[PDB]
Amino acid sequence: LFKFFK
Amino acid sequence: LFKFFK
Amino acid sequence: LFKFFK
Amino acid sequence: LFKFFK
Amino acid sequence: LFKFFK
Amino acid sequence: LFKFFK
Amino acid sequence: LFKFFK
Amino acid sequence: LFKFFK
Amino acid sequence: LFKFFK
Amino acid sequence: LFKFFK
Amino acid sequence: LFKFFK
Amino acid sequence: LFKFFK
Amino acid sequence: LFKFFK
Amino acid sequence: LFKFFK
Amino acid sequence: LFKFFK
Amino acid sequence: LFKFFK
Amino acid sequence: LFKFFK
Amino acid sequence: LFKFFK
Amino acid sequence: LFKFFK
Amino acid sequence: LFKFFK
Amino acid sequence: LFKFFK
Amino acid sequence: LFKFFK
Amino acid sequence: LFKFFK
Amino acid sequence: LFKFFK
Amino acid sequence: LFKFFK
Amino acid sequence: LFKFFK
Amino acid sequence: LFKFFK
Amino acid sequence: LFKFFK
Amino acid sequence: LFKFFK
Amino acid sequence: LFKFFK
Amino acid sequence: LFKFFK
Amino acid sequence: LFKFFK
Amino acid sequence: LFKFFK
Amino acid sequence: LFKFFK
Amino acid sequence: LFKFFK
Amino acid sequence: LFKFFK
Amino acid sequence: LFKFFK
Amino acid sequence: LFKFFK
Amino acid sequence: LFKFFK
Amino acid sequence: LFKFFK
Amino acid sequence: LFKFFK
Amino acid sequence: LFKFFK
Amino acid sequence: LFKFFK
Amino acid sequence: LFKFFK
Amino acid sequence: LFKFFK
Amino acid sequence: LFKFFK
Amino acid sequence: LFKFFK
Amino acid sequence: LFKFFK
Amino acid sequence: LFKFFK
Amino acid sequence: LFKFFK
Amino acid sequence: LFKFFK
Amino acid sequence: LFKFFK
Amino acid sequence: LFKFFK
Amino acid sequence: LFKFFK
Ligand SMILES: [Cl-]
Ligand SMILES: [Cl-]
Ligand SMILES: [Cl-]
Ligand SMILES: [Cl-]
Ligand SMILES: [Cl-]
Ligand SMILES: [Cl-]
Ligand SMILES: [Cl-]
Ligand SMILES: [Cl-]
Ligand SMILES: [Cl-]
Ligand SMILES: [Cl-]
Ligand SMILES: [Cl-]
Ligand SMILES: [Cl-]
Ligand SMILES: [Cl-]
Ligand SMILES: [Cl-]
Ligand SMILES: [Cl-]
Ligand SMILES: [Cl-]
Ligand SMILES: [Cl-]
Ligand SMILES: [Cl-]
Ligand SMILES: [Cl-]
Ligand SMILES: [Cl-]
Ligand SMILES: [Cl-]
Ligand SMILES: [Cl-]
Ligand SMILES: [Cl-]
Ligand SMILES: [Cl-]
Ligand SMILES: [Cl-]
Ligand SMILES: [Cl-]
Ligand SMILES: [Cl-]
Ligand SMILES: [Cl-]
Ligand SMILES: [Cl-]
Ligand SMILES: [Cl-]
Ligand SMILES: [Cl-]
Ligand SMILES: [Cl-]
Ligand SMILES: [Cl-]
Ligand SMILES: [Cl-]
Ligand SMILES: [Cl-]
Ligand SMILES: [Cl-]
Ligand SMILES: [Cl-]
Ligand SMILES: [Cl-]
Ligand SMILES: [Cl-]
Ligand SMILES: [Cl-]
Ligand SMILES: [Cl-]
Ligand SMILES: [Cl-]
Ligand SMILES: [Cl-]
Ligand SMILES: [Cl-]
Ligand SMILES: [Cl-]
Ligand SMILES: [Cl-]
Ligand SMILES: [Cl-]
Ligand SMILES: [Cl-]
Ligand SMILES: [Cl-]
Ligand SMILES: [Cl-]
Ligand SMILES: [Cl-]
Ligand SMILES: [Cl-]
Ligand SMILES: [Cl-]
Repeated sequence: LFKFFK
Repeated sequence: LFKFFK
Repeated sequence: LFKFFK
Repeated sequence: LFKFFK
Repeated sequence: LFKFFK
Repeated sequence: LFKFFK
Repeated sequence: LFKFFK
Repeated sequence: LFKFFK
Repeated sequence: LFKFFK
Repeated sequence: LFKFFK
Repeated sequence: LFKFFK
Repeated sequence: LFKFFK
Repeated sequence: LFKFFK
Repeated sequence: LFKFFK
Repeated sequence: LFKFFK
Repeated sequence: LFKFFK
Repeated sequence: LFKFFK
Repeated sequence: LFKFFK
Repeated sequence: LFKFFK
Repeated sequence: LFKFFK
Repeated sequence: LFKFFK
Repeated sequence: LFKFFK
Repeated sequence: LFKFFK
Repeated sequence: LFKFFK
Repeated sequence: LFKFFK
Repeated sequence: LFKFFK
Repeated sequence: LFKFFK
Repeated sequence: LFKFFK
Repeated sequence: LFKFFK
Repeated sequence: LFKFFK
Repeated sequence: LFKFFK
Repeated sequence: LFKFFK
Repeated sequence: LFKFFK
Repeated sequence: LFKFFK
Repeated sequence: LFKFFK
Repeated sequence: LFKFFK
Repeated sequence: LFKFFK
Repeated sequence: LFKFFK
Repeated sequence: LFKFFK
Repeated sequence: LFKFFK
Repeated sequence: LFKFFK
Repeated sequence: LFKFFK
Repeated sequence: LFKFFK
Repeated sequence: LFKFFK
Repeated sequence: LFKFFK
Repeated sequence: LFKFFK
Repeated sequence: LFKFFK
Repeated sequence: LFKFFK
Repeated sequence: LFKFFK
Repeated sequence: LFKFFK
Repeated sequence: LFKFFK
Repeated sequence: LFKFFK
Repeated sequence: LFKFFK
Repeated sequence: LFKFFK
């Protein structure tokens, strides 16, 4: 799993 | 699964 | 499945 | 597990 | 385990 | 175990 | 065990 | 055991 | 045992 | 109820 | 009820 | 209830 | 209750 | 209760 | 109760 | 009770 | 009770 | 009771 | 009075 | 009075 | 009065 | 009066 | 009166 | 009156 | 009156 | 009156 | 009156 | 003079 | 003079 | 003169 | 003159 | 003149 | 003249 | 003139 | 003139 | 003139 | 030369 | 030359 | 030359 | 030359 | 030459 | 030459 | 030459 | 030459 | 030459 | 190949 | 290859 | 390779 | 290799 | 190799 | 090798 | 080798 | 070898 | 060898 948030 | 949101 | 929305 | 936050 | 905080 | 604090 | 404090 | 204090 | 105090 | 707006 | 507007 | 706003 | 704001 | 602020 | 501030 | 301040 | 100050 | 001061 | 424009 | 603009 | 701007 | 700014 | 700034 | 600054 | 400074 | 300085 | 200095 | 464009 | 742009 | 930009 | 920037 | 910077 | 810096 | 430094 | 240093 | 040193 | 696009 | 993009 | 970006 | 970045 | 960084 | 660092 | 360090 | 150290 | 030490 | 979409 | 997205 | 993201 | 992050 | 972090 | 930390 | 610590 | 401590 | 202590 990969999550990216900005 | 891939999701992209902006 | 592919969905694109703008 | 890797988490990065700034 | 490694944790870094600043 | 290693801990560093400043 | 090693501890350093200043 | 070694202790140093100043 | 060694102790030093000043 | 569901509402979506953009 | 369903409404769609664009 | 769920609300999302950006 | 959960609230998230950025 | 949990609150986080930065 | 736990509080952390920096 | 525990308090830490620096 | 324990207090430490420097 | 124990007190230490320097 | 109601006005709607898009 | 209510006004909404996006 | 309420105003919201983003 | 309440004002919030970020 | 309450003011908060960061 | 209370003021806090860091 | 109470003042604290570090 | 109480004053403390270090 | 009490004064302490070191 | 008034001009409006969208 | 007034100008508005988004 | 007033200017606002975001 | 007033200027505000963030 | 007043200037504030952070 | 007043200047404050931290 | 007053100057304070720490 | 007053000067204080520690 | 007064001078104090330790 | 002038070009405008939206 | 002038270019503007948003 | 002038360039502005946000 | 002038450059500004934040 | 002048450089400022924070 | 002048340099300032904190 | 002048140097200051703390 | 002048040097000061504490 | 002058030297002072304590 | 060139593609443009808005 | 060049890609641009906003 | 060059990548730019904001 | 050069990487810049803020 | 050069690394800079703040 | 050079390392600097504060 | 040179090391400096305060 | 040189060592200095205070 | 030289040693100095106070
Ligand atoms: Cl990515
Ligand atoms: Cl993509
Ligand atoms: Cl597509
Ligand atoms: Cl990373
Ligand atoms: Cl690291
Ligand atoms: Cl380390
Ligand atoms: Cl060490
Ligand atoms: Cl030692
Ligand atoms: Cl010894
Ligand atoms: Cl939907
Ligand atoms: Cl969602
Ligand atoms: Cl979330
Ligand atoms: Cl969290
Ligand atoms: Cl924690
Ligand atoms: Cl702790
Ligand atoms: Cl302790
Ligand atoms: Cl002890
Ligand atoms: Cl309608
Ligand atoms: Cl509405
Ligand atoms: Cl709202
Ligand atoms: Cl709010
Ligand atoms: Cl608050
Ligand atoms: Cl508080
Ligand atoms: Cl306190
Ligand atoms: Cl006290
Ligand atoms: Cl006492
Ligand atoms: Cl109109
Ligand atoms: Cl308007
Ligand atoms: Cl406005
Ligand atoms: Cl304002
Ligand atoms: Cl202010
Ligand atoms: Cl102030
Ligand atoms: Cl003061
Ligand atoms: Cl004083
Ligand atoms: Cl005195
Ligand atoms: Cl035009
Ligand atoms: Cl323009
Ligand atoms: Cl401009
Ligand atoms: Cl500027
Ligand atoms: Cl400046
Ligand atoms: Cl300066
Ligand atoms: Cl100085
Ligand atoms: Cl001096
Ligand atoms: Cl002297
Ligand atoms: Cl084109
Ligand atoms: Cl382009
Ligand atoms: Cl670029
Ligand atoms: Cl760069
Ligand atoms: Cl650099
Ligand atoms: Cl350096
Ligand atoms: Cl040095
Ligand atoms: Cl030396
Ligand atoms: Cl000597």
